[PDB]
Amino acid sequence: MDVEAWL
Amino acid sequence: MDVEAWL
Amino acid sequence: MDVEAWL
Amino acid sequence: MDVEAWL
Amino acid sequence: GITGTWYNQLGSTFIVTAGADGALTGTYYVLTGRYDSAPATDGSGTALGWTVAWKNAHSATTWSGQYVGGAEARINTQWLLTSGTTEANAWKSTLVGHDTFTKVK
Amino acid sequence: AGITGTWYNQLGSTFIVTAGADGALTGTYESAVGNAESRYVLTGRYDSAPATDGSGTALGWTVAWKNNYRNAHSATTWSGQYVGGAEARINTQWLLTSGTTEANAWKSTLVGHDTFTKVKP
Amino acid sequence: GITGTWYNQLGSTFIVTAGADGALTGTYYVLTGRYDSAPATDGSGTALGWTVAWKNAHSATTWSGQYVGGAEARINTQWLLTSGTTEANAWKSTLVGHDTFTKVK
Amino acid sequence: AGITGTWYNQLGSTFIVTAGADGALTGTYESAVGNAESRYVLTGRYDSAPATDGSGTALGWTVAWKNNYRNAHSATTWSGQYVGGAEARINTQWLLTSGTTEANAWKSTLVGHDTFTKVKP
Repeated sequence: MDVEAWL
Repeated sequence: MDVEAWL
Repeated sequence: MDVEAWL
Repeated sequence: MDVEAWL
Repeated sequence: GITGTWYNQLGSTFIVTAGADGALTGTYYVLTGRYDSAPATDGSGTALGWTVAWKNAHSATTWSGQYVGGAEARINTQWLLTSGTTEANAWKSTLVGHDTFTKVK
Repeated sequence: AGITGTWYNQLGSTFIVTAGADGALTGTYESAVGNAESRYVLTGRYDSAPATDGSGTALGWTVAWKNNYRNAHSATTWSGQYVGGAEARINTQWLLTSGTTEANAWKSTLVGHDTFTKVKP
Repeated sequence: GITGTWYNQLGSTFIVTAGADGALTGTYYVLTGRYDSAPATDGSGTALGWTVAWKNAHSATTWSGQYVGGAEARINTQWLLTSGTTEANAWKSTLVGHDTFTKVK
Repeated sequence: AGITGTWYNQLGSTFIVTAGADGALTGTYESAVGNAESRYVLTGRYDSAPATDGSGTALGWTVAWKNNYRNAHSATTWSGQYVGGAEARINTQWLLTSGTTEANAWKSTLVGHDTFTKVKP
């Protein structure tokens, strides 16, 4: 999961 | 999968 | 998940 | 999938 | 038992022909896949899978599951729906879900 | 047509895939040895008109693990994207369903990822 | 709406407490997870997830899904069940499925 | 306790995980910057008595993407195995569910893999 991209 | 909604 | 069957 | 291992 | 028209629980209609040697062909859009043409006789279902590319929604779904015969025949599946994306969005390109197919609406 | 050819994982599975002009995928799984006894038919579909801005090409395929010699009473589907270029890939997720009794149906499907490359490891 | 006892469609029973700030705690075996404690008011469900480690079956399941309120309240989920395995078998260590939870058996 | 500590992916997410004696996982997701505004609570469970023959340790955790400042109306679960040693890993699959209307519920859950390592990339 690309967390930085999701948020 | 709800095909009609996807397309 | 069928828990009772798994355990 | 490790196909060789599955078969 | 597989050849025929199948209905999922949300409207969708799957017309499939099961060939003698394992081919699945039909329409959902074109569908193609494979099935076990000599399943076990031990009460096991019949493993299968198929793909539809949605051409254009730039995406394709694969269903993986098993056919279960009898008076209340079913194809029980889980699916993956992958969209064409940029590399930046590839991490979020695949949805997952399930579908139950029956011989009546 | 950059999809057509031989694809491998780092488990080293081998798939030879032919992409037809309007969306058909056909081909085979091949063993490390490459004999008929471990060869299985693959079939699937791909988007034959993907966005041409560097985006991937959506696709999927299935192999049922029966041939003229063996039957593992199971089938795998791979769902993913082809990305071209010098380091071409097919990036996928897979579902492997085994035929099971109704009582075991709940545990019939394994899941994982597969990264395919053109370079044999 | 989340706090309480939930039943899946196959026997299983999930007792959960939803804490004010997003904690899920309870028993299924110990269960723990998180939920969105301020969901949208646009008809969207409430996102959540939880884990049970099956201690000993040397395995753990995560459920990911959403709570939907009302007269026919549901928690709709998909799950991953990972077993501890050797490295040789790690490729086949995770099963996938779905579960629907309701407030009655 | 080899699970306890900071774990990264090659997308470089950062998770700090504490494994408690009898099976609790707690900790946080941390942004590249590491501030409170991008910090989220993680909680999960692991097998506290795994096979001691080199097999992995089964585990799972959840992060709901709400904190005191932001809310993405979604939650991710990771399911996988910890493997120790010089090249320790947590090998996982994840499900990311967003809150959706009932009409869109069918497309509420994304899936993928994540490989965690102790070495910041």
